[PDB]
Amino acid sequence: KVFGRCELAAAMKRHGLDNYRGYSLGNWVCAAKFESNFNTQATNRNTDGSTDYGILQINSRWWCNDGRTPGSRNLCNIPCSALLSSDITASVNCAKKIVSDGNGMNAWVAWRNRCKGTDVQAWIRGCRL
Ligand code: NA
Repeated sequence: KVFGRCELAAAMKRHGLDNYRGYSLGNWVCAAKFESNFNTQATNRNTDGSTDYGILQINSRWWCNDGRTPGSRNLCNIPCSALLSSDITASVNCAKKIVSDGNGMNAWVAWRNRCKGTDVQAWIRGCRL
């Protein structure tokens, strides 16, 4: 599923991501924009052989099981395929664990490079929330 900007902001808010670990909703929408272009089916293979999955490009090295990332963990206790669902519940629940891990949203290199310190409120401007 390719979400609309305000459609994804509403889904993230409903699942309690708005101001989670102090990150305003526009931070999460900005991260999803540059990670996946709001596409739940987005995948990216990393040089290390891990894979990033879903709207927030969650990586198989730590967070999900894909059966093909040697030495990896599955700290969200999910198959990585769950991160490609039209239902963002698995992505949101796993993102909460990631952002709680110590480095906040710096875990998402695209958030650090393209969202951090920008006017992230523009990502929810005009959304009925
Ligand atoms: Na894994």
